[PDB]
Amino acid sequence: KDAWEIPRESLRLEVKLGQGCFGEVWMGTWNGTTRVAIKTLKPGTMSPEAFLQEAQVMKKLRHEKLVQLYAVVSEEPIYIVTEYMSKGSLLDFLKGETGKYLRLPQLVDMAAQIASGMAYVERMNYVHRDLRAANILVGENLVCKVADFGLARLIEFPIKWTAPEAALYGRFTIKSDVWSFGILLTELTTKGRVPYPGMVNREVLDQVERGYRMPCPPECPESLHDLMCQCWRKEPEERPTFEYLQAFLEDYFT
Ligand SMILES: CP(C)(=O)c1ccc(Nc2nc(C3CCCC3)nc3c2ncn3CCc2cccc(O)c2)cc1
Repeated sequence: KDAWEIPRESLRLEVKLGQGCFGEVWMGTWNGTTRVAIKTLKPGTMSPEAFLQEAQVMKKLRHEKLVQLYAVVSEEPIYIVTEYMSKGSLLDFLKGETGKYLRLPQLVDMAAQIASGMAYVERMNYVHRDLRAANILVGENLVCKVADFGLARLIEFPIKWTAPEAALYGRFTIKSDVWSFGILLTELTTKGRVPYPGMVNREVLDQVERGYRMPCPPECPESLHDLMCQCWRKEPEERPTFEYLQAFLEDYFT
């Protein structure tokens, strides 16, 4: 146990925002005053030690562009308490009505933020491994935080987002995340459309290995598509660093 623990009695779960195979996500209050989001462990899906691995990472990962860990209740049902993001996953937001009026600059701005969070994880020597629009949370003011560190591992699957070397040989490095990001970029620029349309798992992989890359989205500026191509380079070392991506994305409209 440790200093991140809080009494279960201090939390009032209220609305169920969504749910994953490994638990669920509820909106609630902490000590009556703080409105939070709690991720619970359904007694079946997996071992409590594992559900907690995610929180541990968050105990060490603290950045304004990463969802913030508030507290934990490691007594099963395990609760993981974090800040609350008013708009939910970026994916839904995009596929939603408010997302349809979003313009290039707003989109790039959001990309810039995600990149900022990732620039942190990068210099912190961790690898997220599950980077896609579904794992980004939109708070108030089109602010985006990065969630889901269930696969976050310090450098000692959703195939359509996973870099080939990682999907194939297990080489997960921050570079395979850069790959995932370029894919995320297509989601932003396509208003949440699915990567590699009409393609199945094995097919996607075979295509990418044969050098196939997604074409520049319509409505999407080549320069941005070029950026996506740097992310998708076959050579992990030829892929950009998040620090760069970030600087670049911020400077975009200039
Ligand atoms: C539908 P709507 C607009 O009323 C809505 C409004 C606000 C939100 N808000 C949120 N939705 C979802 C997820 C739960 C299901 C989808 C996103 N997750 C959220 C939300 N706020 C903070 N987290 C982080 C939860 C968390 C805890 C521990 C570890 C983690 O990795 C992540 C969600 C939906």
